[PDB]
Amino acid sequence: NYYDRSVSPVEYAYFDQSQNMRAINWNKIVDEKDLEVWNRVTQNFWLPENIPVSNDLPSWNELDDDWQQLITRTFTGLTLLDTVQSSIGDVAQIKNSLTEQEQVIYANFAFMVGVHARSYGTIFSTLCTSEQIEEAHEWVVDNEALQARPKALIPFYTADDPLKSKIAAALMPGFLLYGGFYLPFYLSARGKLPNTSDIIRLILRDKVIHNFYSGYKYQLKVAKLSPEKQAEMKQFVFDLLDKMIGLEKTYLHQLYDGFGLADEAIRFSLYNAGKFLQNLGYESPFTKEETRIAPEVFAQLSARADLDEDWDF
Amino acid sequence: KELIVYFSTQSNNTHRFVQKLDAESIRIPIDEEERIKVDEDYVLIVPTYSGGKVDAHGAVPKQVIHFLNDPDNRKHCLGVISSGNTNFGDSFAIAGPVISYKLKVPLLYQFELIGTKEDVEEVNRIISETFNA
Ligand SMILES: Cc1cc2c(cc1C)N(C[C@H](O)[C@H](O)[C@H](O)COP(=O)(O)O)c1[nH]c(=O)[nH]c(=O)c1N2
Ligand SMILES: [Ca+2]
Ligand SMILES: [Cu+]
Repeated sequence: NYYDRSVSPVEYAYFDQSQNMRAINWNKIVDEKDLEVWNRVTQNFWLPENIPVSNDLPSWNELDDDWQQLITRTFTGLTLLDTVQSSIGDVAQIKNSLTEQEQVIYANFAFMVGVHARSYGTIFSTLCTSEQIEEAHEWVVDNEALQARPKALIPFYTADDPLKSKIAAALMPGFLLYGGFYLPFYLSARGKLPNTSDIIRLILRDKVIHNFYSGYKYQLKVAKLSPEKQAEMKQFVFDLLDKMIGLEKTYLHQLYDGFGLADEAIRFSLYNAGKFLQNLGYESPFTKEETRIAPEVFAQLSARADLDEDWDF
Repeated sequence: KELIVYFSTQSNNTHRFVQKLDAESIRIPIDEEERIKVDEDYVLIVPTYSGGKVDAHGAVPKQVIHFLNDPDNRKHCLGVISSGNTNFGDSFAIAGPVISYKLKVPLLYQFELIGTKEDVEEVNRIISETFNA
């Protein structure tokens, strides 16, 4: 079998030049889950120009300078995390792939997280002044609590432990942005920036699959390790999540200072921390009480929270 | 005679939830060449795979449709529990409502991924009451 006596180009490039290279085979697929994920993320392609954000201008103009600044700062903070994941995190995953299709899926992830970062620019172009935009960039660069979070993850991407790299790649879409995503849903629950909330929902439709996929590939690798090494990796996941929850809480108390949103934003964060653990195959230790947010805000995430011709009847 | 019929893809999220439940379970095969015959009453537990497109097409996994298409299997369904992820918004766990509509059976519960302690305790209780009443 050609496959068992050849390597993918990215394996050849970085790990093993002792074998000839095989072209990707989309006709004989090792893992059908890869085709599942590829079809959905490519079929779910979108650009922020698709959304008429200009229709948010009325509700935006009703917000005072403090709330407009909060939104610009929050979204510039999320832009940073998407820039990290697009330019470093997702592309770093390609060479650590279990399958050929996984390599191409992570190239799609890197591109689409790039579109996420770009979408905030589209909102700012419509709603914000040049002064509001520049101020938010200055604030992000100078906010040490904000900077601490990506500074904690980037080393795993550039280091040579692929499992730790994978956990970091899952934690970014799985947890780290949800404290920020709280704000648009809080506002759209009050009928403010409804079109902005449509962009956030398109972003989440991608990030949910990104977290799932990274968590799925993490589980396949760790399953092959000894019970001792599996316990070692579980220990590392909880230790890292503890650190990241600590850094996120510190940041959110600074971001939402004087607005009174930090507490609910942190509960929404911990809800998603619970789902991150589940996507890695670990039980969530968080209480339904610890993770509860107001129903009117949760309804903005999912109203459901409250056909194929193969059907024969 | 407490029984679960469930579907789970290769990710095995629904499989792991169902194995935490007290009731006996039977898995609908992933392989589309394979089918099962069930002649006892069951609660159906399935994940959603529409993918948040704006659209209930592919919401119910094809293997679950194939299973329910057999009227002998169909007639034994007491109710449907669906799973997914709230990040899919309007498409969250919509396999349940779709099945609930098609079979004219109650949507008993909705949960996420491998489920929490609370989900296990609730689904155990709901499955008990479903087979009594
Ligand atoms: C491609 C794709 C598409 C979807 C999903 C996932 C993936 C990978 N999932 C989430 C999914 O139902 C969830 O992860 C389940 O826990 C998976 O169960 P199994 O692991 O297959 O048993 C999902 N969830 C939801 O509520 N609505 C949906 O439309 C979809 N669609
Ligand atoms: Ca564009
Ligand atoms: Cu992502």
